[PDB]
Amino acid sequence: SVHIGAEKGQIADTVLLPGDPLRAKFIAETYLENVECYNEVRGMYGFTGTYKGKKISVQGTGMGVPSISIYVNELIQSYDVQNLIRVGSCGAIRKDVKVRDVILAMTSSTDSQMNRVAFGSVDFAPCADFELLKNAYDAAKDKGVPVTVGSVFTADQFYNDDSQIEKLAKYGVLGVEMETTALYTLAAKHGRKALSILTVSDHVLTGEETTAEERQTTFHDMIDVALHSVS
Amino acid sequence: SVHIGAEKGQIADTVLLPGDPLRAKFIAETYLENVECYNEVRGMYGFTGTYKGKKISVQGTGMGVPSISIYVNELIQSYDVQNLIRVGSCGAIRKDVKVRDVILAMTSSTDSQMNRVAFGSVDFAPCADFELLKNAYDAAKDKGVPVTVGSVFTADQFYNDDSQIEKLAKYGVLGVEMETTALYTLAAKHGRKALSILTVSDHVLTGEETTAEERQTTFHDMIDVALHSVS
Amino acid sequence: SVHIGAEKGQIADTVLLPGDPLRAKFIAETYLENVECYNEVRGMYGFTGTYKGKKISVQGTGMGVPSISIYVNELIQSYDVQNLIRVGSCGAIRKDVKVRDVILAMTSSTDSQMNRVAFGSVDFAPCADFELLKNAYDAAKDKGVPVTVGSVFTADQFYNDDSQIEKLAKYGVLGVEMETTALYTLAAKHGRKALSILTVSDHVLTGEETTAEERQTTFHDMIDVALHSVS
Amino acid sequence: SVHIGAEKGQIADTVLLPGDPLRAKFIAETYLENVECYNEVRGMYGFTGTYKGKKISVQGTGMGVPSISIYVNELIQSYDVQNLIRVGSCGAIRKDVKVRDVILAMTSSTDSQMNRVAFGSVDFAPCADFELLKNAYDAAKDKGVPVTVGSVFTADQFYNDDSQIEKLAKYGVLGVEMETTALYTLAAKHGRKALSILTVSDHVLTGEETTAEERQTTFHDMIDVALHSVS
Amino acid sequence: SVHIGAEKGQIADTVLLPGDPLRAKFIAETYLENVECYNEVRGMYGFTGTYKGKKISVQGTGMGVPSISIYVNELIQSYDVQNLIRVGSCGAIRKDVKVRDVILAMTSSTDSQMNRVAFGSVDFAPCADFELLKNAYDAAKDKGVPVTVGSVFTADQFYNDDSQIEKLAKYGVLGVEMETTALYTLAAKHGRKALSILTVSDHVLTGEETTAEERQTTFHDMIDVALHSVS
Amino acid sequence: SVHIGAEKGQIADTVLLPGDPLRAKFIAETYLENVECYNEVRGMYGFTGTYKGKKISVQGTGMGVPSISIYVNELIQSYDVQNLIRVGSCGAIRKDVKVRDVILAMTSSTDSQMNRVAFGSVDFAPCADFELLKNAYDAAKDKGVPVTVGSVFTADQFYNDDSQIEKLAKYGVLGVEMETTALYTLAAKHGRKALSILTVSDHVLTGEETTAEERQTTFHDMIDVALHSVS
Ligand SMILES: [Cl-]
Ligand SMILES: [Cl-]
Ligand SMILES: [Cl-]
Ligand SMILES: [Cl-]
Ligand SMILES: [Cl-]
Ligand SMILES: [Cl-]
Repeated sequence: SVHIGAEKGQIADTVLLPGDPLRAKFIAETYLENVECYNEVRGMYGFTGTYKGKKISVQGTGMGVPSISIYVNELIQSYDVQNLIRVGSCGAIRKDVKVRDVILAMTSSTDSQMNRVAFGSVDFAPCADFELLKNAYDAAKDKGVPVTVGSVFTADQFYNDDSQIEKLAKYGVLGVEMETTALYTLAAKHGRKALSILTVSDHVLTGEETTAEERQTTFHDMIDVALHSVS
Repeated sequence: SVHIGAEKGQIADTVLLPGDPLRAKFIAETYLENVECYNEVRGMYGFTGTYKGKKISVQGTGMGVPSISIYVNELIQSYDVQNLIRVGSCGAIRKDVKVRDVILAMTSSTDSQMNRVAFGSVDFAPCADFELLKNAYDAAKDKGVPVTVGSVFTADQFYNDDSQIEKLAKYGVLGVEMETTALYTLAAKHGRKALSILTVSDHVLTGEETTAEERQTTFHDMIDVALHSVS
Repeated sequence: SVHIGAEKGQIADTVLLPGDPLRAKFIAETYLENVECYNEVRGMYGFTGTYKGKKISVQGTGMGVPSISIYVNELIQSYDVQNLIRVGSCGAIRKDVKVRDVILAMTSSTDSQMNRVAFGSVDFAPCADFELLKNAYDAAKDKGVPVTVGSVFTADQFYNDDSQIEKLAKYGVLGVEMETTALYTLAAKHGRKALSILTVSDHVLTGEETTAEERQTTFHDMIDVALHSVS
Repeated sequence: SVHIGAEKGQIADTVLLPGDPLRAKFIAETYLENVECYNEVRGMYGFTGTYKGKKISVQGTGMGVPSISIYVNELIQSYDVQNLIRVGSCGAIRKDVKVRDVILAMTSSTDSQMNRVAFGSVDFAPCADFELLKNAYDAAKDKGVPVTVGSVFTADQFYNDDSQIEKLAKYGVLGVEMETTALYTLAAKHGRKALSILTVSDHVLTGEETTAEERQTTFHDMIDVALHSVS
Repeated sequence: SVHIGAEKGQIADTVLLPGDPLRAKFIAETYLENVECYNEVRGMYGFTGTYKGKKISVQGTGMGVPSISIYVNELIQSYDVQNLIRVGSCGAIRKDVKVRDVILAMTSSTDSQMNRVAFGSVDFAPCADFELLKNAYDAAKDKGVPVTVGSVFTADQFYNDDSQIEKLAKYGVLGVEMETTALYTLAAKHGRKALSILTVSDHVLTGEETTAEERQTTFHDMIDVALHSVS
Repeated sequence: SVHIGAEKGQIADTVLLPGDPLRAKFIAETYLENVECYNEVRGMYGFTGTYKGKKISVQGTGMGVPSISIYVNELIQSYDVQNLIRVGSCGAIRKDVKVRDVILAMTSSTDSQMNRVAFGSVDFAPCADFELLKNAYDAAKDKGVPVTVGSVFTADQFYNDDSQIEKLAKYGVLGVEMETTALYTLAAKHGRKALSILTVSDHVLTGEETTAEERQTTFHDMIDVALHSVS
């Protein structure tokens, strides 16, 4: 791994994938036991520890398809990671979706060219691993966390003058985020299992917005679901 | 409704959508009480009857995105249909898919341009309704029906000189059929609930063909599951 | 043929191709002698008989590029069909085009991706067989049927929120239909002769509209031209 | 008219359009009476004279879609030209096309983006005016001129590392030239009448070259036919 | 060279490339000594002479990517040309750009498909040869000619109903011309050095416009810069 | 500024943009006086200090078009930043590029869709500010720093199964990196000045790796040049 300063063996078979390396640090220190930091390259922290006896890693991915693609490719190809669960944030694009709602993404649309590069005329629809998604859905029931299950939009441009969020929302899309298409596509291509669990961090229609700090350290429900679903 | 010769009231709020109008006839006569044929236009038969007291319709769609789009648009827009369940077949493209398997499609890839026409540079990923999908999954598990949940590819060209099925299968796509992208996209755009349940007609990769018992068992299990997907 | 239940030999070298299998039945029973039905698979009727001593088949194609592609590929590749004449309907998109006008299509534009799948950056313009088109034009003069010769648009979406019919009409396009691009492309690729003869069934600008029954059984002029042109 | 230095009135309502302005000069001096040169801008000569009493213009267009688009737009929009007939050459791409053949183009494929710029996801198929084409065909047959009616490919790159001519020829395309898509599209958009008559300059596939008699005979027959295409 | 009637050796290693063959003639006769005309094919004049002891050719290219591509390919591949300097005109699309300003193009955007034909999903950005551009910039200082250095847009459609010049100007693009993308791409692909020096001939926003004659014979500053930069 | 936790005033009008926030820290502490950290959000550190009296900021951008787009948009739109200089690495793709070379990017190609989202059929070529580029070039030459001026490729996929680097290198592209298209496009759209200065991290083609002295010397020379690019 050009971008991960770890030795083979230091990363668990199951990895949680926030975009924010400081959230990775918060998750690891708040939820895991006997935490070791295996990566500090580019400040993109990665940690390994235990949750109720099961080994779990937590790896920052950065923002956007290209950043997450680097980390996910390295985790799969160099570290033999099997289960990859993004624990991210998203902007709500529908009135019925509220700030702090937890979303389980079945699939994601995108304006990244990554799949057109591979398929040309084909629209490739990425797909969550159903087993992971079902386990998350059951974990949410166990933990009393309401979840919304549906699709999201993986944006390349956070500030997009040509945004089609209005049409995407009319087509049922719940929220905008920046990573899921890459995670789902790369995991499937390599026969690994992926899922994106998202917390709504802001509402694109109303302007309601959580702070940087809130995003870093207060989205506890999605971590509860993620960790309970794998253990 | 240009293509459906029904009076208002004659179509139920839940419709099963086989591609073959003769299969529509067979489903209606085999599974429903007090069957009426509400459409003979173009020989694309549609029927309504009751299943355990509940009105259910069965409408042939024909083959391909443009044909199903006609029928689904008219069902949704002219008949206020709420739940739309495709019951059809696909050609399996992955070695791990057996011809005795029943597939619940979470999403579908396509070479249809219908979504590029709408979205341009955006790859739209159509999404099944999770409520219908989860009800189907539970119903399948309750009747010991081997079920796989994943994605399919909606082809425009049954005979395609430029087929990318090898790459699609590598990316995890289970099978090829000709309708799901349209059903899922149109239902979502109109806020209706859709699901595609697919039996395997043949194995495109291995060349394996079905037996009589497989055809009978998978078809019956598909209809059984479909009739337990709503509510 | 997966979709045609006929034995080699049962289909003539010359085939008329309505979209509606019930129109195929009407044509066969109304214009042909010693009619045999060689296909009932999916209710997509195909018939063979004689017109003034010449063997003629009439095969329903269904609606849309994918449906017609299935039938045309099978007719060419499995049944060695040589001359393929679509006898279809279209919606007028120009003021000067009237309901019940007969159109001979020189070529067709499309929003199907079928040719971009094959050619990428190339815009492939399908082309009628000039010999068939000339024979039709001369037949129309013989039978006293006015014809309009020009181009049509092969639509994937009968109900299209993103329709460019206004711009297409400004560019001279006469009408919208759902099959011609596929017929013309597939026939040329296989060295066979194709022509689309269309009757205007409705006017997209005025809203004038023939009934389902009228479409099924009253477009006699186009059949007269078609049959006279091959005999 | 930025690129044509003519006074109103100096250009006829019918114009022949060779690519080479020296061929324009040759056509005008060889076939027309009382010739005047109305344009010398950029050395792209245009001439007007009479053929059997009727005013006819001959305007060099240069090579490629952008160059002919300039001249055709100005002829149509500034000079109210009604009938526009390209008289040029193509490279034959099909074995069955001989270098002694004259081609009347029904339509043209292209790798130009001009129509995607206008239409996006739509493949626009440019269409010759059928009246001009049929007049040309009849004129050709009356003078025993071997004529083929079909489609051509309008190339942007005479030297193309990514040429698809093998596939184009398989799809029935007769030859390659550099102007017809633009002429046909622009004439139709403005409700004017166009046709392209093409001689074969060489055989791209077989490498066959023309002889003196072929060059003379095909050129003369092309001009003769062109001068009998209107009315 | 199919389009250049010269023998190897008759064209210099350094070639100036106006679009107008009459400007080529003006440049050659006005600035060069011992001028020979080596090409008259299609009236697209090409000349060779000396400027202060250095051999220089001046070759008309015609208008548009396809025309210039023909000439540039032949000059490189058949005549071993090393340095290619376009001396053209452009339309200003920004308020701060004035008529008769001389522009040195670093790069060019385009709506030609030529690079998508080669690269598909990749946006290829053509690039001036920095050595030639620096030499021109220093020559302009020596000769007292103000220059503007930036990017231009290579248009296929001089008359474009779908023009994006407003958005291009907002992105910093200086002017619209018809050749640079082809020159820069072809020179780089073949390891040769290219530069486009442009004079603003008209202002697209204000309507100010130089005459055909002014374009042909009065853009002396760009020739001064071009010639001084290579000698 | 969602992603930058700075007060108005804390960011300078000139910002250096390394991808790695730890390199941002290193640059600021090594080269600037009176350094303050103005951002810790997501661990994407940004610092401001003085260089020879002038306020200069150094902001980590992360990897890829979407990540840098976030930071650049916020710097430009919320902090009124005027000069933006990327200081980073690329993988060399041409045999004639040595790992000891420093590259000033005139433009960049990409497989990002960001500009097709904006422009559709237009290929937008991003362009460095020539004033900054020429200042950098002169500064490089004054310190005897081997500099190459040319284009780079902005990749979305560091690990790309469908890489076109062989063809890009043939077209003259020097190296591959992950940010420049976004920096150049966004700066130009907002009328700000940008440049990318790139060291070579490794040779993608030859496999050559850097030595300690090369890494140190190229990094120091890059920062030195950057700090002499404005004014
Ligand atoms: Cl967006
Ligand atoms: Cl396929
Ligand atoms: Cl439409
Ligand atoms: Cl070509
Ligand atoms: Cl334009
Ligand atoms: Cl790449």
